[PDB]
Amino acid sequence: ARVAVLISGTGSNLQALIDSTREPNSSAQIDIVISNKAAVAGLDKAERAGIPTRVINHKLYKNRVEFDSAIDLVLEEFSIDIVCLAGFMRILSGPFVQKWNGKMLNIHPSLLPSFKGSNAHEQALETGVTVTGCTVHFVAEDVDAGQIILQEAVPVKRGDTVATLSERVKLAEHKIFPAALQLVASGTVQLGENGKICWV
Ligand SMILES: Nc1nc2[nH]c(CCCCCCCC(=O)N[C@@H](CCC(=O)O)C(=O)O)cc2c(=O)[nH]1
Ligand SMILES: NCC(=O)N[C@@H]1O[C@H](COP(=O)([O-])[O-])[C@@H](O)[C@H]1O
Repeated sequence: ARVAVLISGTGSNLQALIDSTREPNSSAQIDIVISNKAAVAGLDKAERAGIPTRVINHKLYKNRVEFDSAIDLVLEEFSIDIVCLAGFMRILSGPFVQKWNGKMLNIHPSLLPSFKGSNAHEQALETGVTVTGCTVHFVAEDVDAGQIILQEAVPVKRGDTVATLSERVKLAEHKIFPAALQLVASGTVQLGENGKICWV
């Protein structure tokens, strides 16, 4: 299966996906990395790995639909089967999500359905949980509400900050996102006709 990874930043999840998809038994290959932001470290990681990159600046487009159309054009150019959102921080439009339904994965640094949104660690710390984690899910129109594929719990330690908690949770992210991608790319897991997750 042919994979696009979309990013907005550092790209540690991208790097874990690059490493995993290059193992001999990988059912996924990463054929393009798309960033909505120029000059981010994730683009360096892609170039270093010999993977093509494109920057599609959302601030140059009139609305969300035009931006998504620009993304979609590149996805078609590279005959992409699966899209991974790996620190990509834009909400995708309904029609784009529907087109890629069952074919687009997102990583989120909480145990969904807790702490939906952009600042999950801040929320976790404010709430005072002692267990948080991360989630890979299929992308649905409703943000952070799509079908869950894998999750991993991560403890919150006394005195944690966003810096230390996000660091600990990223260790888990780098495990479950490659695992989830392999499950979907191998056809082991799919979004069922009833919309629920199906293990074949
Ligand atoms: N349809 C849909 N789009 C998705 N994108 C992402 C990937 C994760 C996106 C989380 C971004 C939230 C922070 C943010 O900046 N959101 C808006 C602006 C709202 C605001 O600034 O308060 C935006 O930038 O488009 C996941 C996901 C999903 O499950 N469903
Ligand atoms: N709402 C989505 C979200 O919060 N994504 C989070 O952004 C970080 C990106 O790190 P990276 O650029 O090093 O992969 C990751 O922690 C990811 O789960």
